Amino acid sequence: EAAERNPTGDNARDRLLKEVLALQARINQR
Amino acid sequence: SGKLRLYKEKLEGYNRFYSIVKTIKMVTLAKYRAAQGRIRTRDFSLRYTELAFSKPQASRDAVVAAKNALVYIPITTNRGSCGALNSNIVRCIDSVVSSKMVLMPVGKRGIDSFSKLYPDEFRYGIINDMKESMHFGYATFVIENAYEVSKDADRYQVIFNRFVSAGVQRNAVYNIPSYEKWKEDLADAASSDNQKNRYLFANALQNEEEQLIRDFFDFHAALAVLNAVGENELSEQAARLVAVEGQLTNISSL
Amino acid sequence: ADVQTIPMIRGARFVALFNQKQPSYFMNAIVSLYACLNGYLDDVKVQYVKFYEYLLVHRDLGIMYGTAKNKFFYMYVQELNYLIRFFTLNSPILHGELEEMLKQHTHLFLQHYQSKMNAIKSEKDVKALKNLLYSCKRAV
Amino acid sequence: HDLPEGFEFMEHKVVNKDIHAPHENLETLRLTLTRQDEFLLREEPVKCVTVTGTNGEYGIYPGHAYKIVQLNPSPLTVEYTDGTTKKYFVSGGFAHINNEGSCDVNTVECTLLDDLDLAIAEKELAAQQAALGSAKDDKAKSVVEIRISVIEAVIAALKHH
Amino acid sequence: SSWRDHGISYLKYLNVCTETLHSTVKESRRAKYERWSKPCYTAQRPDGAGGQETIDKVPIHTKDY
Amino acid sequence: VDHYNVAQDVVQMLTKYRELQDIIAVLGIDELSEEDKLIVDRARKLVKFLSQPFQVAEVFTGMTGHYVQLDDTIDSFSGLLMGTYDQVPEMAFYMVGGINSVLEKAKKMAEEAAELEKMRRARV
Amino acid sequence: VDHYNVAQDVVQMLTKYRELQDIIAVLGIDELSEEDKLIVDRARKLVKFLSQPFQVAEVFTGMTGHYVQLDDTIDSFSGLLMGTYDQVPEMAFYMVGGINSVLEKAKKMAEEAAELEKMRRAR
Ligand SMILES: O=c1ccn([C@@H]2O[C@H](COP(=O)(O)OP(=O)(O)OP(=O)(O)O)[C@@H](O)[C@H]2O)c(=O)[nH]1
Repeated sequence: EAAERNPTGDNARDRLLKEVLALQARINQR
Repeated sequence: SGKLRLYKEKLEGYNRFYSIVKTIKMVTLAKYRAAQGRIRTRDFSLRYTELAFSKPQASRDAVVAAKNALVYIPITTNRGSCGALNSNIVRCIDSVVSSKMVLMPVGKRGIDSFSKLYPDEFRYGIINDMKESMHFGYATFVIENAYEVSKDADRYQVIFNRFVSAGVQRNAVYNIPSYEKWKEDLADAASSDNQKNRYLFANALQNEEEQLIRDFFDFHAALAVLNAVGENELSEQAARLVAVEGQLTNISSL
Repeated sequence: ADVQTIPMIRGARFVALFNQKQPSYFMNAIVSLYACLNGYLDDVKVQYVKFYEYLLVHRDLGIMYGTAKNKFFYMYVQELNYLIRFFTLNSPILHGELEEMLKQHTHLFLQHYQSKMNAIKSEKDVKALKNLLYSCKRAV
Repeated sequence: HDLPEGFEFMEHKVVNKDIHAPHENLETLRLTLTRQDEFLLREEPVKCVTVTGTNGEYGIYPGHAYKIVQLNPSPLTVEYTDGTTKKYFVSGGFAHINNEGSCDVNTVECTLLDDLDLAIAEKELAAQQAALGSAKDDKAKSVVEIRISVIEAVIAALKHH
Repeated sequence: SSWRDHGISYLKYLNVCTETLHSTVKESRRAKYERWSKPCYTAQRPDGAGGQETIDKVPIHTKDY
Repeated sequence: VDHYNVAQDVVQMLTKYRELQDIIAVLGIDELSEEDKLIVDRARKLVKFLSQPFQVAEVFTGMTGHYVQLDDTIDSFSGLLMGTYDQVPEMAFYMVGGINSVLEKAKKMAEEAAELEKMRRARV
Repeated sequence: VDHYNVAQDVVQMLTKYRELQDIIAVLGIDELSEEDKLIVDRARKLVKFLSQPFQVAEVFTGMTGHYVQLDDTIDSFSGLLMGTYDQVPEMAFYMVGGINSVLEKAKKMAEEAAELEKMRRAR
């Protein structure tokens, strides 16, 4: 609570991985 | 020279390996030749069992709303070399892992695989010596242990291998809802127009006394277990013959 | 070749202790082997054996946490190598304090380090731990 | 990843007659006598079948109403339209009778009455009766009495004919 | 009859009947039928040491029912 | 240090896979421990991943070549060892450059598989 | 005659045990028949019972050597072949002298095992 008071390349890999995982899951569904 | 004889010793070992494996093929072929009879005499015992339990339900609503132990009874072979049957069953069980999952696998390979894989969920397993024929008593032993593992269980599932043909062994599922949920569905199939095919069957059970219904439920549950183990054995011997041939040819190429 | 029996529990840890990159001082090597021999590393995971050895040699948990009651036997006293080499570790002069130091080091290590190590799930923390343990192989 | 249900591979389903339908005059009962997932008879047209349920004996002929019967250790008779009688003996199970003209008798064990031996049956009754005398507790006595009931039924079944 | 009062389940009742029925079969034919009523099953959990701990929750033999 | 640690881990994985390959050929891949199946799958992916289409062999390979920077070689392999790419198909690592190329190839394979599944389903 | 007969029986059993060892690697120890496993269990004891600590290799082994008399060796092996010591633990025959030393080592093995059981029991 007291923490609240006072206080990109890798993203592309994560984005691609999420998309691939989504596609592999979608094909399973139907 | 030692180097030359090193190869000779290496090839000497492969020769005995071929003989022993060929001996395995002889054993399995005899068991498969005598287990081929069930193919003639199957597909008729479980007719009203279908009405009792055949419910093509969705695969999500069944497991999502689990408020009580879901017991699974995968069928696995005692000895290895069967093929991918055990591996697929594990994949089929891993795909249904949940908080309420309890496992009572059958066979040493199932126990060994699941004791390591799922130590906490695994309670204990059943082992049968492949000395006598798969009989009713063995199925009754599977069911009694399953109830004692989780009497307040939402469902008891059996995951086994169906022997479609000599080269086709699919994975089949018998889902058995406990008494409370079954009699509730049996009550709706009787009164309501829904579940027409089960209307006459359900009303013919509600007329009788309860103990008879409970005996009916247990009896048909045992039959489903008996069919699964019987099929899982026939798929096992058929698969081993296929696998053993592969090992023979691999040991011939070497 | 053919079950967590004592020989199999300690055998793996001895093998892990045999990985080295630089020659080890006699005092440090003998002490570590004695510890693994008398079961002081049974509760320590195999992956963390090198980290345990590094703290034992290049650190002193008892002094860090103020629980060290030994009079002379400390791993930072390099002159003890020749006393060990004369009397043996299983001698009344050195045996009593040796066991006390190992007992304190094991208890402190398990409590303050292994518990946190087994509680790491963050990818950043996991990677940091992996670097630490590999470095400990090449340090002690 | 959906798995087939084990009943999908079975191609002989049960046909139920819609209640709002015309009646048919049937002269044959399609019997399916089964033991331990093995059919001794399959959709066999018969004249009649006699079964012993807990309440008593039922003589099932074509067109019998829908009913479920809990069998007891006893003989089971099948009479064909030709005029031939085949007698089995069952140790238990269930009999499902459908108004469409079918009867599926699933038994744990179904053995032709010829196979059974009266001499073996008789001496077993004597031994079990002695066992009942030495039965330790109430549970043991109940189990022994289960055996005697089956044995006496077998003995009486064979003495009948 | 009286076995229900003692907690014996229906399935155990059938196993006892089947064994008794197989008992009465002729000695020539007993071999075939008796292979269907011979207990050969156990329930085992792998012990901590790597052994087999037999679970005694369900009986295996009709005598011990 | 990261480069050294990754390289040693790769070598250890490939060393173990070689030893397991002896058992695999004789008996079969399905007679192994479930732990040793994971190692096999990771090792096979590593073997495929080590392949690379060269820019001087655009005729014999039929594909455009790649230049992989050392910092992507280390990161791609380090992630693969951790197991974050276990869902990716094995063939996605074959004849590609960095991890990004692996993911793009996996995406195309997934799209083709989805199209085939759609065609099969529509056939019903 | 006893010496000749005992030696031949030992050699035959060792030969057979090696053939079985090929089976035990392909099929496994479970598949072996009752007779075969008895050969396996007896033969393994013979293999370990042939070992002996020498009086000159004390530094290598760390244990005192033994001098086994000819008669003691024949009698000890004769009893082992016919199963007189089937219940003795296998390791009791490892690096020992005559039969007497085997029994003493087995007793020591039993005592230490009991102590371990007691320690486990207290836990
Ligand atoms: O007090 C009662 C009343 C009824 N019942 C039971 O309810 C059921 C009603 O059965 P039905 O009414 O459907 O037919 P039924 O009388 O012809 O039955 P059977 O004797 O031919 O089998 C029968 O199985 C009867 O035994 C009891 O057990 N106790």
